[PDB]
Amino acid sequence: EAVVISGRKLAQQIKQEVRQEVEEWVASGNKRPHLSVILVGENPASHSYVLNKTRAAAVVGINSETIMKPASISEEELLNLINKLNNDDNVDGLLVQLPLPEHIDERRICNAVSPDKDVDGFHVINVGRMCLDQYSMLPATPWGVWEIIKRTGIPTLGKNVVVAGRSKNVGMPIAMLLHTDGAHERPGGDATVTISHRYTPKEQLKKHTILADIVISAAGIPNLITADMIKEGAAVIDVGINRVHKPKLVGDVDFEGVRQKAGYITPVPGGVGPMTVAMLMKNTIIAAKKVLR
Amino acid sequence: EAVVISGRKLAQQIKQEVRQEVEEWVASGNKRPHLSVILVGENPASHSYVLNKTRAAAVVGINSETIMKPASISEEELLNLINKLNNDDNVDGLLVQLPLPEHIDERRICNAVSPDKDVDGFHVINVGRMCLDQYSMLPATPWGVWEIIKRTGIPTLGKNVVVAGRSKNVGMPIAMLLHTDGAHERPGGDATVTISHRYTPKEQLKKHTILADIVISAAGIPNLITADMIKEGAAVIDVGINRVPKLVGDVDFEGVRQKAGYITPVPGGVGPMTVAMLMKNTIIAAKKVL
Ligand SMILES: NC(=O)c1ccc[n+]([C@@H]2O[C@H](COP(=O)([O-])OP(=O)(O)OC[C@H]3O[C@@H](n4cnc5c(N)ncnc54)[C@H](O)[C@@H]3O)[C@@H](O)[C@H]2O)c1
Ligand SMILES: NC(=O)c1ccc[n+]([C@@H]2O[C@H](COP(=O)([O-])OP(=O)(O)OC[C@H]3O[C@@H](n4cnc5c(N)ncnc54)[C@H](O)[C@@H]3O)[C@@H](O)[C@H]2O)c1
Ligand SMILES: Cc1c(N2CCN(C)CC2)ccc2c3c(c(=O)oc12)CN(C(=O)c1ccc(NS(C)(=O)=O)c(Cl)c1)CC3
Ligand SMILES: Cc1c(N2CCN(C)CC2)ccc2c3c(c(=O)oc12)CN(C(=O)c1ccc(NS(C)(=O)=O)c(Cl)c1)CC3
Repeated sequence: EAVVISGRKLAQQIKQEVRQEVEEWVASGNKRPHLSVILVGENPASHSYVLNKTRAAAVVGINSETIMKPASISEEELLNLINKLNNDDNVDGLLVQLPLPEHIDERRICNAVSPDKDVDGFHVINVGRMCLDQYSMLPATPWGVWEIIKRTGIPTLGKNVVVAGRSKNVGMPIAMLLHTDGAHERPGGDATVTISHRYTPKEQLKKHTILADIVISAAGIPNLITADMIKEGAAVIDVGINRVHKPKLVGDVDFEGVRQKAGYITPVPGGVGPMTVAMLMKNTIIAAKKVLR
Repeated sequence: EAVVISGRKLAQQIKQEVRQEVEEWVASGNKRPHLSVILVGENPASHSYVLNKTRAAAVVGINSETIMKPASISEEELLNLINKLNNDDNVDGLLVQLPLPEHIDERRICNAVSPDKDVDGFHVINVGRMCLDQYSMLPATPWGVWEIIKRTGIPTLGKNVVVAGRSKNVGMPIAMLLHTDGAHERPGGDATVTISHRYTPKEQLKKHTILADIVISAAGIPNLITADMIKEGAAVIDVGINRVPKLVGDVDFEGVRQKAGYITPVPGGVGPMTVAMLMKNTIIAAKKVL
């Protein structure tokens, strides 16, 4: 039966690294790092996430402020805020919680944030750089996924990976990190990767996962992954966060089933979720160092 | 048995489309599209490709000028050339033949060409936009590969694709187009895509290909793909170009030819498509659509 992986524990380790690196930076006599969050409207979940991020900044000694705005705000105004922040030398990282209200174009907002402060890594230049295997502000969730794999010692070079989901913010970047060259400016995983999505037939998913040393699910579909899909010994990383109904939270994996076949697995809750917030703290210290100028 | 797809004829079809689109465009009173090509040094294969480019441009009614330069050119010079051309409102499309010589940072160069004139689609912004399924100047070989698939009518949505190779110019862009959402601003093929590369073991490659309705091969290895890798009735697209003289694909042509439903030859396959799609991109650039 399968080693469960604590993303809670892993994430706290990473936050320890960041805490130290920030104490170092500051005692060297540099300004304390400052993360600015913009939060629009009242998605409950959005609120929760921003709070996750600001707690985390607190515990690692990063200054934060959430600038909160009414859902009624206009795209043009939001660009104005973002522009103030890009220009404020005190602001190191800057991020816009998502999703934004439908009268606001995300892509244009994401491209508004200065790439050097873009701790979500969603700016088109950061996407370009990442897709060219260049140093970039990597997106927190895919980076977290990669850190779970790397820190658990699960090998990837030569191995087969299947990612369910192909979103630009999660699925695609995971697939990008894992298939790319270990030798490149930003090393990849040298895996053989299969991208599946909402039009992969279930028989086809299974036909691929079955061959996989690593399965990574980011579809938002409970029990999308079940033990008959999963090779014996495989690592299974659960990126999904689904609300089932009192109301709880679950992954795209059949946790109970899958841990019978799998060599490793990540719980939801307590897996990838907290890793996301951890890798965001890493990006903030990186941004404060203007290391990737 | 296996339909051979003529890259020559499809490229010819696309050329005719561009030719007509240029006529209308000039007839509307617009400037004639102009393509500038920079050649550095004397790589024979380079010289050859640049000629195929300017020749294509001439048949479709697009003006070309190749600016050939000594291998010894400084990087600061080339960037100065590029900045001039970027600034010349009569140049619609600019492209730098590859490879450059060792003292030249290719990435600094690709990123120096105006994104709006980047007919090769190699600027980081065009790569980014492509990877977000936005409108972009698509790279010519990948777009060529896609066109061979659409125009031949081979289905992709739901279907299983394997790509051999992961280079930023060919393999990766191909994989991007084929797996992404048909509904996005730049539609993709909604297929299930496996990316393989130099650390995929033959074993693993084969277990993936046998499941593939489309195998696309862009690895630069003679006979990488043999009929036992393929599945009866499957589309096999050979992007490879191997100097063994003679020129051969990644695929074993006569071999695969019997099992494949479709196949593309080398020569006369993807290569001509690349030149066609670049004409498509030059007219787009000229129109300043994006
Ligand atoms: N753990 C984290 O920190 C974190 C961060 C972001 C998102 N998520 C979770 O990951 C999931 C996906 O989020 P997102 O924004 O990346 O995705 P999304 O909602 O934008 O899209 C989900 C993707 O899954 C694909 N998909 C749908 N059905 C599928 C199927 N049957 N098989 C394979 N692929 C299928 C779709 O094609 C799409 O690309 C959600 O549960 C989300 O909450 C988790
Ligand atoms: N038809 C055209 O118009 C056109 C255009 C450009 C390139 N090409 C050809 O495509 C091929 C690839 O060249 P390139 O510049 O795209 O890439 P490249 O030469 O830089 O690298 C080839 C790629 O194949 C991968 N690869 C190597 N061995 C492999 C193996 N055993 N199995 C699977 N993948 C493997 C490598 O990891 C690498 O990503 C060459 O034949 C090249 O001449 C054709
Ligand atoms: C915009 C968005 C999502 N969208 C879903 C629909 N899709 C259409 C777009 C993306 C989906 C997920 C997220 C997430 C975050 C975000 O900031 O935005 C998201 C930030 N996160 C967190 O703060 C977090 C979540 C769960 C945690 N714990 S658990 C319960 O053990 O998993 C912990 Cl500790 C932290 C991760 C998830
Ligand atoms: C820089 C580079 C390559 N490098 C390979 C190593 N890699 C490390 C870098 C890329 C590899 C291939 C190309 C190619 C071109 C280019 O402009 O640059 C390349 C342009 N092309 C052509 O003009 C062409 C080729 C073949 C044709 N016909 S055939 C003989 O039936 O195939 C026809 Cl009609 C046209 C495509 C090939």
